[PDB]
Amino acid sequence: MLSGLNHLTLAVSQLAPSVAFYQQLLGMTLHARWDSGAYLSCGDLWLCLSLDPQRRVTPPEESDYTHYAFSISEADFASFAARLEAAGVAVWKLNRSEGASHYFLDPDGHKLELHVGSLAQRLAACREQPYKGMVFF
Amino acid sequence: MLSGLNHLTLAVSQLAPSVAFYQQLLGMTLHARWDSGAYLSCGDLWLCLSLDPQRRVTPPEESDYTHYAFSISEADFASFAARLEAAGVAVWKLNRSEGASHYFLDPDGHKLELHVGSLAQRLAACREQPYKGMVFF
Ligand SMILES: CCOC(=O)/C=C/c1ccc(N)cc1
Ligand SMILES: CCOC(=O)/C=C\c1ccc(N)cc1
Ligand SMILES: [Mn+2]
Ligand SMILES: [Mn+2]
Repeated sequence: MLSGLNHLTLAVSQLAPSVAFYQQLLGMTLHARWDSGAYLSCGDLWLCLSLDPQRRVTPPEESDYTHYAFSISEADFASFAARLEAAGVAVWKLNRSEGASHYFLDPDGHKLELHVGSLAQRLAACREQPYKGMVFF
Repeated sequence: MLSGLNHLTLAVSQLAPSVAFYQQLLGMTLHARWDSGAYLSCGDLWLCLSLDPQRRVTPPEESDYTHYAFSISEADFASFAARLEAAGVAVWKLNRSEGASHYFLDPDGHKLELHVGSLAQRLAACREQPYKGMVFF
């Protein structure tokens, strides 16, 4: 069967600024780069940045809610979010509708998130404060 | 410090066909559903389906290369691909890289992939046959 996410590939319009964002600003590990892409890791996540002439820099009001959340500890969350804010990283959402999260944009407008907590923790929180119509299996 | 992918959220135009696709066709575990979304798991992956009226059913020629690859074993790959083909799931690309890959579309045109092989395997192949301009770190 399927066993998890093998990799996340993000199309990017400008390779070097995207590599810098994920490696320098977000702290991910850069393993290789080439004329048309890069490979990074974030823990066990394999991230591929793929140079794509079709990628547009997309304002958050023009894209749907598809987004990518990265795990961070409770101890590190607030100072990492504040650093992104002080660095001028654009945002796309303010209301914490799914727990402790910080919503921010990459250089092309990919919707990213810092989140504290697992799926099990989110299910437990939702039992007390469920989303409208929620059922648990 | 970021420690991995926390969750992947896909915006969906119609919740019931997307739940059918990810749970029934792709075999993911459904943990909860509410009036505007669902939570599933696939191994370590926490997947959220978020009902979003801004999601367009998007032809693959009209989206960029951003895509989401799921892990499967080599032994299971061909029968899972045949299952998707029997269900009429569209393919958006042929495989031309190392490691088996099947490139298929979700009901809203999200670009998905089945892939066999790790980042380490890809890096080993690249060190033997580097892409144009490739540098390692
Ligand atoms: C199309 C370019 O392809 C490459 O692999 C370039 C890599 C690179 C890495 C670090 C630099 N300071 C400059 C260039
Ligand atoms: C596109 C990459 O931009 C940056 O890296 C900019 C600033 C920065 C400053 C302090 C940090 N701890 C990390 C990053
Ligand atoms: Mn999220
Ligand atoms: Mn891929």
